[PDB]
Amino acid sequence: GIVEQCCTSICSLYQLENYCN
Amino acid sequence: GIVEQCCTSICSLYQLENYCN
Amino acid sequence: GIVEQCCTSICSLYQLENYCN
Amino acid sequence: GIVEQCCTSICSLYQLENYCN
Amino acid sequence: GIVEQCCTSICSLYQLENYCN
Amino acid sequence: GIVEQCCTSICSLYQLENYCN
Amino acid sequence: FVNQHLCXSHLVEALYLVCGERGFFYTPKT
Amino acid sequence: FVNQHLCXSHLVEALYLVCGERGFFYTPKT
Amino acid sequence: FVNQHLCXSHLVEALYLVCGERGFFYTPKT
Amino acid sequence: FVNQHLCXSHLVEALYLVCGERGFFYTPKT
Amino acid sequence: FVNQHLCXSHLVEALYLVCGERGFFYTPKT
Amino acid sequence: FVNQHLCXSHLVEALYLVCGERGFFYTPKT
Ligand SMILES: [Cl-]
Ligand SMILES: [Cl-]
Ligand SMILES: [Zn+2]
Ligand SMILES: [Zn+2]
Repeated sequence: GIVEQCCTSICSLYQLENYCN
Repeated sequence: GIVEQCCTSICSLYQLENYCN
Repeated sequence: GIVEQCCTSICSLYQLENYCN
Repeated sequence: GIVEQCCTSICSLYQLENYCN
Repeated sequence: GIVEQCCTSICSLYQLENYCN
Repeated sequence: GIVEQCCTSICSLYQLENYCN
Repeated sequence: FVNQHLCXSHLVEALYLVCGERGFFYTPKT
Repeated sequence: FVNQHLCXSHLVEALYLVCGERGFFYTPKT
Repeated sequence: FVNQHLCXSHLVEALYLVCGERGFFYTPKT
Repeated sequence: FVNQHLCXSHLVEALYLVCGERGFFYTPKT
Repeated sequence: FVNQHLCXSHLVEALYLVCGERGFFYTPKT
Repeated sequence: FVNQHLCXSHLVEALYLVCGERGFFYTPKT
């Protein structure tokens, strides 16, 4: 759940790269 | 009132086309 | 049109104000 | 790719729908 | 504090020009 | 300037970081 | 299609995409 | 080379900040 | 002349409004 | 002109339009 | 790096910038 | 052919996500 992870919580450049290809 | 309609409520692609020309 | 007037040359905030209501 | 199909010519909302899930 | 000024309050075109160079 | 350095070629997040504070 | 409250800037860019060629009118009476 | 289309996105955004509560009508071609 | 890059920003935005809760995968090159 | 709380991304794009040529500085001290 | 709740349109444009060439997948399960 | 202007919009957006709380100064011409 990226929404719960990055929009319902805080997201560093790294917790954001996980959702890349 | 598009604001009341699309921002204060939900707006499907159709309730959005009404505001077109 | 405004597309031709502002997408070829840069309009200003004052120029853009003509297109309001 | 979609970059070549939509950044050269304008895709429509219907054309863009093919790329969904 | 522009955040406190323009996001935590209202900002007219003028209270916004102050933050220009 | 950055306009010349990033609007002609694609800068990276690492390149863009030089321009921060 | 998206199911969420579309507001200000987002609302306008969305009208832009749907109407495309037709164009649109934006009047925030609320 | 769909420049004009990308540009329209930025115009309406700008029109939106500039007109405010007065609103506007977007009509690409006359 | 980094056009393609600027265009990708507008596509994903559009893909986002169009796909909604269905989501999507963005893959520039095949 | 717009009358609303301008925040994050919107706040920056707005400074961009007003200042235009002059440029601007963004420092979120809150 | 930014420290704030990134949502909808902003969230997508951000994934776009980080992943860049790699690309990304967006699936709002919430 | 106002490319550079459209590009500046995307840069500041990017600068905004990248700098975060550190902020930045945007100065087009040296
Ligand atoms: Cl663009
Ligand atoms: Cl927002
Ligand atoms: Zn937003
Ligand atoms: Zn753009």
